[PDB]
Amino acid sequence: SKALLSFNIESINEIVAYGGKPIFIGGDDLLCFAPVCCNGNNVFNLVEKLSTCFDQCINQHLQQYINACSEAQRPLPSLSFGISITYHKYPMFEALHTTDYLLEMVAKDNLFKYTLSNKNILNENMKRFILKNKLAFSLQKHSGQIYHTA
RNA sequence: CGCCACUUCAUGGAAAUAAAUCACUCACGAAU
Ligand SMILES: [Mn+2]
Repeated sequence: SKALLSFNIESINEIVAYGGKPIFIGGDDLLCFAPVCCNGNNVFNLVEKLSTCFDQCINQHLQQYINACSEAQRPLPSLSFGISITYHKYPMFEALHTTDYLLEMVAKDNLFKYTLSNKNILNENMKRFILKNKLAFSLQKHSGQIYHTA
């Protein structure tokens, strides 16, 4: 709880420093509106800074857990990011749908899990192959050309 | 001293070799 609190506060600070407007930062969840570029920093610099804030807060508060568990064998807590860049004259609802798709289906690999679970194939060995710690990024121009990558 | 001519008329080697084989810019823009 302490680590997530510190991360939330520093995330609001860093987002407003970059030039972005926070919408909801609490618990383990984040949503923000940021420019493509602002004063020599691009959006991916902001994403990297938020990721580093997450690792820094996890280090500061969960030092016992990292020092005792993750070194033997355990994945550290992680943060997954979904970024969508669109024209200003674009439907907000569809932009948020795209961001949700990128975060859940792609960045969290919930497409794998959902296709497997809808048909009831989700064995434990197949659950071992679920992937996290991903950056899902998409850009829609004024035309319709999409640049997406993970 | 006099007298006097015939013969031979291109073979062998080298017959192309190397460097560059597309480069840069624009890869959609504006209105809707
Ligand atoms: Mn959550």
